[PDB]
Amino acid sequence: GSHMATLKVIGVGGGGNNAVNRMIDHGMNNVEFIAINTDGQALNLSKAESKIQIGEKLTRGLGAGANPEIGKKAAEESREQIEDAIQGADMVFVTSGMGGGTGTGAAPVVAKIAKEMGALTVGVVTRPFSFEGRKRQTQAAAGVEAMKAAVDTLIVIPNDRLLDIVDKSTPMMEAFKEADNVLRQGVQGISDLIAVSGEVNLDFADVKTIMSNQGSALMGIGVSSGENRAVEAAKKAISSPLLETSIVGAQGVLMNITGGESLSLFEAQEAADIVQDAADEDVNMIFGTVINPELQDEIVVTVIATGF
Ligand SMILES: Nc1nc2c(ncn2[C@@H]2O[C@H](COP(=O)(O)OP(=O)(O)O)[C@@H](O)[C@H]2O)c(=O)[nH]1
Ligand SMILES: [Ca+2]
Repeated sequence: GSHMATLKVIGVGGGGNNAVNRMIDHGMNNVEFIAINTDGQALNLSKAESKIQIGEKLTRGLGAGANPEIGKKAAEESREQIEDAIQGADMVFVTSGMGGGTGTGAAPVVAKIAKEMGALTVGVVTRPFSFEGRKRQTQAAAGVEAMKAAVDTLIVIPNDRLLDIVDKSTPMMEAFKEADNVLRQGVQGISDLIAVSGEVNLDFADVKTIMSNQGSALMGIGVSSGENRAVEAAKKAISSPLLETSIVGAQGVLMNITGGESLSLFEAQEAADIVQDAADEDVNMIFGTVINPELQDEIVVTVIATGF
């Protein structure tokens, strides 16, 4: 009697659906993708197997014209279709760009529906670039607050952080792929945790304990080899330049270390200590270990931090 958790990733609005499209291209297994949009033109280009056009009577098939009230009403008008799409989910990631009309207004409705169905509900959203102006930022902030009230856990990516990782020539689409990686690697990290029985095993119940009704979250993965690999991988897992919520102040952590047969007890301690020292709190750790004999010198550290 084993459990196989059903994970769904739901893009809401333009940015959320483009993140979904790029995740589908990258390849993702045992995850169902759902695309939700008012904009029928964009929805027709989605690569997701489940598409939900919301608000057609309201927008005549256009987007929401930057009006979050239209996104919200569109989603409410389509509650039954959204429910049907979520059915069966054990975990739902709702991804959306805040500041426009559809994501800002509809993404919190989608998240609330998922949570009401008992699914562990994680939001992964962007805040707009400052160059998009104060009004867009203020609308986005109201969306972020509505998301907080509707999810178990929330990861916010301020788009301005992308300006910290580009040079003057980095293509915009390349920068967007870096933001996509936050979602994709968090999903993959949970998927991998569920699929393998670890030598010290963590499972979906541990994910639920760390993430259910917690507020802000960090989800990261680090990979390193050679000398100091465990410390370096742990540092990478907790240190993304793109996150509003850093590791500092976390009081709950799920941490998994995967390595080959050379994985040492000492380096597992070193990695665990990096995470708790950076948190600078009494951290309640759920610690796991997977020995993958295919691996030679690589170590992979996965962190989920909550409790801020
Ligand atoms: N990082 C990232 N941000 C995006 C992307 N598309 C849109 N955005 C951001 O998301 C916000 C809302 O845009 P959009 O999702 O198209 O609006 P909506 O469809 O009305 O929800 C914009 O103001 C941008 O800050 C994307 O592909 N990547
Ligand atoms: Ca497992």
